[PDB]
Amino acid sequence: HWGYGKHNGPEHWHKDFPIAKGERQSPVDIDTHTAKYDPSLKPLSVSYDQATSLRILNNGHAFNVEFDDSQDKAVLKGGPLDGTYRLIQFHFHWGSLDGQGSEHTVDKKKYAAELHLVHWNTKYGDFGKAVQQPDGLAVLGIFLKVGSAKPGLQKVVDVLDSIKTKGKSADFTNFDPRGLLPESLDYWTYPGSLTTPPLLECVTWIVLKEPISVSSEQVLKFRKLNFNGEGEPEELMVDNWRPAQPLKNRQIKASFK
Ligand SMILES: Clc1ccc(Cc2nnn[n-]2)cc1
Ligand SMILES: [Zn+2]
Repeated sequence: HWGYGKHNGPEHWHKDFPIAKGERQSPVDIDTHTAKYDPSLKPLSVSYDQATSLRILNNGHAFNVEFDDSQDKAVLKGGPLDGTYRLIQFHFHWGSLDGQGSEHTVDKKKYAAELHLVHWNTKYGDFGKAVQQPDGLAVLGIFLKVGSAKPGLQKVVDVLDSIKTKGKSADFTNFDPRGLLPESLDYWTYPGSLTTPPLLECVTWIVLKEPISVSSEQVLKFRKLNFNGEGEPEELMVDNWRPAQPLKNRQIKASFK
């Protein structure tokens, strides 16, 4: 029964999930002046040409677009990563207003939303196994700022009223996640965690420097979703973001000078 409210939100999660106060928790503030350019970071390889999207689901915390990860169809490699990481799903975190929503912050700036493209290390064979490993997942985080519409997000936006409430899903085949990327693949990387329970410390975070622009109308539609299931009182799905957590003994590395 965790969520994002006063009574079940992030400040409460440590009671059920004491790793909440662990040593490699996410998200973090990315201090752009303290992150170090790491000349040894291989270039990042996002190969999504063959991606097979399937379904879009409101799970009561976010909306998830799910992909067929039974084969190496959409993968992430290179940059900080060893081996191959297979795309399983993406989702967003967003705010009730344009000035908040992202999980990661950049010199304390909050963006309106944050996209997470979630990949698991194929050497651990399934996702469940991967989340039990320090290098189990690689999450590609991309900030959303409000400006001009993002055309490759609109198929997402346009379908949301079919999954208004928790537990609703719809067919979402033939969606190409490459349309959600910015131009540049410059990134920050650091070792961290899931930003939701169970908060496992199993993520290599890769956060793109260049945000994508989305329109106000686009993000507005995210905010019309519901945390609640159908035929319950309406709690709008907003502010599903965890605030920034202590960096502790970690370094954020930059791929760019
Ligand atoms: Cl499959 C999956 C993985 C992580 C999350 C939530 C999250 N953890 N870190 N960023 N988002 C939701 C679904
Ligand atoms: Zn997320």
